[PDB]
Amino acid sequence: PFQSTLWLLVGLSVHVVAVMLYLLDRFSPALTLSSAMWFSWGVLLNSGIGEGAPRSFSARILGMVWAGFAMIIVASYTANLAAFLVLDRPEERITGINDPRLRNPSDKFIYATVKQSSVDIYFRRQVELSTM
Amino acid sequence: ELFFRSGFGIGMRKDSPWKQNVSLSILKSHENGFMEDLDKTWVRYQECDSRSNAPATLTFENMAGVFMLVAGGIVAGIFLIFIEIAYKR
Amino acid sequence: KPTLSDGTCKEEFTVNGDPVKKVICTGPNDTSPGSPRHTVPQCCYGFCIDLLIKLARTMNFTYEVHLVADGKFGTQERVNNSNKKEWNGMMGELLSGQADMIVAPLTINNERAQYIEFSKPFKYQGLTILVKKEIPRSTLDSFMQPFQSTLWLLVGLSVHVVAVMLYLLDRFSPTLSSAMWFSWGVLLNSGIGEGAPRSFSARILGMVWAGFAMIIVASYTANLAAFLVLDRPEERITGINDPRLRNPSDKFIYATVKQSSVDIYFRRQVELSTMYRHMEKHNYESAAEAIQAVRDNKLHAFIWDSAVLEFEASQKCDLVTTGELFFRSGFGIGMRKDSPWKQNVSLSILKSHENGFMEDLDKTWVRYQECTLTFENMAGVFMLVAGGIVAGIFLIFIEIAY
Amino acid sequence: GISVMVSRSNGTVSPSAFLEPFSADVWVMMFVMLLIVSAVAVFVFEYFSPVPSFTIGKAIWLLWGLVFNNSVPVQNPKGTTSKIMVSVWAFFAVIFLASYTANLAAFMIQEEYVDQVSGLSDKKFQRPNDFSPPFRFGTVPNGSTERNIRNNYAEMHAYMGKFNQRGVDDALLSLKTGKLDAFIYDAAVLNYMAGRDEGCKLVTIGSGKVFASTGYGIAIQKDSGWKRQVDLAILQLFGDGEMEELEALWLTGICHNEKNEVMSSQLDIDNMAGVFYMLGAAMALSLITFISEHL
Amino acid sequence: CKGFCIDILKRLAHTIGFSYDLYLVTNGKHGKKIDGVWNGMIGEVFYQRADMAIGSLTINEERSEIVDFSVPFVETGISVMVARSNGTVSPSAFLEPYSPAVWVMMFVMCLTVVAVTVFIFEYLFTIGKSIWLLWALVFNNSVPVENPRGTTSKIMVLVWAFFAVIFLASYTANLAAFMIQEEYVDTVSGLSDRKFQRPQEQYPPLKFGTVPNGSTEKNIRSNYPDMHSYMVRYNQPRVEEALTQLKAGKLDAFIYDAAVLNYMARKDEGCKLVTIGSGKVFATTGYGIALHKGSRWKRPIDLALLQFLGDDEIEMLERLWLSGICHEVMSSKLDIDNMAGVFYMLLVAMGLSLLVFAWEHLVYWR
Ligand SMILES: *[C@@H]1O[C@H](CO)[C@@H](O[C@@H]2O[C@H](CO)[C@@H](O)[C@H](O)[C@H]2NC(C)=O)[C@H](O)[C@H]1NC(C)=O
Ligand SMILES: *[C@@H]1O[C@H](CO)[C@@H](O)[C@H](O)[C@H]1NC(C)=O
Ligand SMILES: *[C@@H]1O[C@H](CO)[C@@H](O)[C@H](O)[C@H]1NC(C)=O
Ligand SMILES: *[C@@H]1O[C@H](CO)[C@@H](O)[C@H](O)[C@H]1NC(C)=O
Ligand SMILES: *[C@@H]1O[C@H](CO)[C@@H](O)[C@H](O)[C@H]1NC(C)=O
Ligand SMILES: N[C@@H](CCC(=O)O)C(=O)O
Ligand SMILES: N[C@@H](CCC(=O)O)C(=O)O
Repeated sequence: PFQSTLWLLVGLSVHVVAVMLYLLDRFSPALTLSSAMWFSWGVLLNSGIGEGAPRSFSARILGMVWAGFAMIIVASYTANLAAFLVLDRPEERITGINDPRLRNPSDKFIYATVKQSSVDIYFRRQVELSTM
Repeated sequence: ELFFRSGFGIGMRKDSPWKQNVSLSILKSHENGFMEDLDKTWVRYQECDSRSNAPATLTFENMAGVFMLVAGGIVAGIFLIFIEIAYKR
Repeated sequence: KPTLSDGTCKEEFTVNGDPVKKVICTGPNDTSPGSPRHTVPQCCYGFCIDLLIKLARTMNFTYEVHLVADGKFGTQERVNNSNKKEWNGMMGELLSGQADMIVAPLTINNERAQYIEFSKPFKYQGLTILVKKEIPRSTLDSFMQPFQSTLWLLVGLSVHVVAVMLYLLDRFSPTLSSAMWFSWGVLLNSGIGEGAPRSFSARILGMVWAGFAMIIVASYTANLAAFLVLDRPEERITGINDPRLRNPSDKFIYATVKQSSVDIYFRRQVELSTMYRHMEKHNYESAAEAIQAVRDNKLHAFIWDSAVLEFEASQKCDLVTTGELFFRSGFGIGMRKDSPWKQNVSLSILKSHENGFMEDLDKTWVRYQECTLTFENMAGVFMLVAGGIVAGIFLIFIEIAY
Repeated sequence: GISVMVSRSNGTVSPSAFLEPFSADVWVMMFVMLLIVSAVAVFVFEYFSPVPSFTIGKAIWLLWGLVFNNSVPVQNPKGTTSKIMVSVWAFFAVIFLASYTANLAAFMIQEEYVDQVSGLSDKKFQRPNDFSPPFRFGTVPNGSTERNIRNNYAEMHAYMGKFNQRGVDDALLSLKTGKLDAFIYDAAVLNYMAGRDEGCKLVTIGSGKVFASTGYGIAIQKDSGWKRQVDLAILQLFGDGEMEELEALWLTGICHNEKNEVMSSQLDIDNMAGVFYMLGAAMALSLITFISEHL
Repeated sequence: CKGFCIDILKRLAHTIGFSYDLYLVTNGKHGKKIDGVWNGMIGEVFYQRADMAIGSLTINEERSEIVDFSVPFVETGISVMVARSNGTVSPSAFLEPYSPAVWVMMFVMCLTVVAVTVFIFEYLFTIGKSIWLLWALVFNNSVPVENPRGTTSKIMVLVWAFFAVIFLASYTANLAAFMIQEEYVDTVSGLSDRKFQRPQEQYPPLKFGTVPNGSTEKNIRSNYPDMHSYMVRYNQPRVEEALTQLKAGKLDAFIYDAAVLNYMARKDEGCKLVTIGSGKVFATTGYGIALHKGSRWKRPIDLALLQFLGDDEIEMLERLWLSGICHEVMSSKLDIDNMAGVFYMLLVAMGLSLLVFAWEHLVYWR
């Protein structure tokens, strides 16, 4: 459903968002660097591991928008997978005797019948179909 | 779609004494269910289905990477154990 | 448009900033609709007038524009005495000496080509049908479409019955508040409550109960994601040869404009005699009256020029066009057979086609206007929040008193 | 021939519509994979690492609560290598659940409906006095389609006496009202009425099925001299293709009753019956284990 | 010899009455000026070596000054045909399947409820711990959150929990409906695009060309001299030979008359060739039959051609000859470009966070 270049960017974006969560909270008037990493993965993968949470108000608002980016990416995944299962249908078939490929035949298309039968008589008395 | 509709028929020579009773046995056989019974035994036994839209069910062969992912990670943590204890040692 | 009290037309400007060009039109105020009327100067401007000023500068002549008296396009009618046939309308004034040229949309026909000489068409077009859009969108007023009222009657009963059992098995094994909060937590997926199935019997029922909640949500999404796609209340006429047109059903009323070229087209063919006589008693007098009838649902179809019906569709935005073009004949400037301007007019139209001049007249006067869930279809999901607040407040007073 | 008309409004929902996605393998063989990871984590990953007690019972509960969306209280283990294994399993739950929803939407876009009857030999027609409030059907008397039934199915001809319309136009009205459920008539007219009905609310049983194939004809006087010349004229029109044009001019309809794509559906108790009975097995599954838990 | 034009010729001779003898011309094609003489179906009529020149002839101004044409019976202009590209969707579909009013009203409900659930906790929990909880249920419970300890405060979040499921479940349903049926986004406009007028000002040099010695080249030379000099290096001697260049990936656009490109775009295997504009035509000039400038047959022919259009005889000839198959949506992977819309949502939040960080830091100093 997702191109291989997009998946590597999602994984790389987890570390970049998580790395400055520790910086943002610590400098402003405490969560360890390793404790912040479990927070980002837990939100994206919906797992229930870890307990570290942001403390600073500025740190909250970043770890709060990230929880909206996690739902969109999952929701878009299941909507596209519903497009590789219902949209696999081409359309190319012969439609009756009025199909253009029969009125004006080409050398690449070959059609025939059984010699000395009723279909031969049908194709003789009609002068419009004198080309096939 | 059908573009020349003309049925079958038993062919007989002109001035044939049987030309009337042959054409009256066929009409009766239609209304007695006899010719809707020969169709059942000789022409209408289904053997292979058709394509009603595109219904797809998922089997094990369809899901290989998903199940091998967890099976491919159960051994990844074993190597992690031999280095996690190395931190204390 | 009417002129000002002083006498001159209002000065308007285009979006870019180029002033429009207007002339003085001297026509009847109301084309005498049952009452006599005089002629009053007016203001004229549009596609064809903008084209007329281009020919005057190129071919170096002078003009004066006056509207048609009766207001029709042109057809051949028989005089009551004998079978003397004479034209009427804009086509009958050219032959009578009251006009030297016709700069207006005139379909190039065969009946009128025997009496006047047209020019190379300055716009290629065809005929098409106009209908009125119906059922603007799916209602979806109630969010309970996938699950009828019977489902919610016992789904809410299921959480209570499974809750009381969860209090039974664990208690009598080697309370109500703990069991009730846990049962509702799984169904709505809310991280509340601390009650856990310590006993073995309470675990096996809880694990199965978690499966039930996931199935209900999954079915809800699939139904809503499939009902939207399979939504097609087909009502299109699909142009001509539709069974509802060739064989009228006495409830489908369709007509066109009197005189014009559609009447000529339908009368010549003998296989269309069964449908021409139906609309012969419903034909209107002007295109503007037929458009208004469609909006008011007094008419169901309208057969007219594609170049005009495809401009009202993008402006009204309430009625849409449907079908396929079935009569290809462009417009043309009409002149008498003895006029000496025929060749120069036709040579001054081919040049404007290839100079890009007739693309400015299309961008300026034709192609400029183009008219989810939203607030509607989910008003029901909003009142429950307010209803929950109002209902909860009353119980809080009892809670305080308790 | 002979055909049967119905209302198409009731239809027939498809029960057990939730177990079609996946199969009996991916469901059953997922449990053993669940039991392997849980057993390995508790006895190896957690036991032989530093950093009250994390038994198997709480571990299986945790891994069971992630496949069915995180909804139940759980307890998380300690140690670095234990959380890595749990996190990976959470990435398997997202893929498993997301594909289930997407696949289910595919089956409910391309669903198929079945008729309530199969033909003129169904038990509803042959023996109507053994069911729920009886089936309603009837036909216009004084015709060929009533003479054929009166000779072959005389048992149900007596029951058809009460329901006897007096016109094809009137009978189509009672179908939309509810006064009768089936209409038995000739197949050359019922096909036209169904194809020239707004809203597509009338369909023919069997998608254009006949039961006594006898065409039309001209009733010349017996032993006439014009019969041979008329027959050769009719057979000439078929060769020139002048019969299909007449059908296109007169016998053309607009409703696409041939297409079986049902315009959406609403889930009801009968439609959503398997899910509740899935819980039905668990009603007594724990109760049976209640008695055996004492010993 | 047979075809669409020949069937017109037979009817005219039948309905009017005269005898003809067709013969192919060998000097040139369609007519051209070599500064003094004309070669082709125009020069023969000009030099009185014939009477009419039926076929595929375009009405022009330069030609109509020496010969007189007739009423056009087939429309024709200029169009551009390019290979079909990958299915392109709107990147803004991450937030599109909703309304601004829905999200404008989204936070007005929360702001009232967070105050109610906190104020009611006073009777028997900061505001910061209330927004962190009620908002979290909307995007599924995946973040640690504080919980109340009142037998009625738990009731209010149950109502909010019910609304959370409806919003999320409906959002993933509309997205599927939008990604199942849609329309392809076009790539280039007509001859007025920037890639044609000044092609040497972009890093990728667009490749286009046309068959010389015609009317669709005299149009370009006398209107866009800058484009004409660039097309000299890219020329093709036949229509079918030029089509293989698009198949082989050499060229990028082919400029030719509309009446032929449309036929080639329909009669195709797989239908991977499309015309820019979904049937866009520039410099609309139909076909016609050349005459002798005094041929005296002009009036009977014009009244004969206009009679066919009164009936539907010309329409039948179009269905018999000019008709093809595969006159749609594509299952395309998301890729970065289509999903780039939602990544900008996070970029603003990262920038916004720093400004709030500076606000708290500076006010604490004073
Ligand atoms: C149509 O155009 C032609 C050519 O532009 C006009 O013919 C010229 O008229 C001028 C007027 O004095 C003469 O000096 C030229 O000798 C004419 N011939 C040419 C080749 O230029 C013609 O007059 C125009 N038609 C009308 C009705 O004015
Ligand atoms: C056909 O049937 C009639 C009466 O049953 C009989 O008289 C006649 O002989 C039959 N035809 C032949 C060819 O036997
Ligand atoms: C155009 O008309 C003017 C107005 O009378 C007159 O000088 C002459 O006919 C033309 N002028 C030219 C051709 O310069
Ligand atoms: C059918 O025949 C009966 C008896 O002859 C008669 O009373 C009735 O009017 C006829 N028509 C219908 C429609 O029942
Ligand atoms: C175009 O005309 C020139 C004139 O000399 C000729 O050399 C060239 O081959 C022609 N190209 C064609 C017919 O494609
Ligand atoms: N098709 C039938 C109509 C009468 C009936 O069905 O009863 C007939 O002509 O005999
Ligand atoms: N077929 C058109 C166009 C030819 C071309 O584009 O070269 C003509 O005869 O002029």
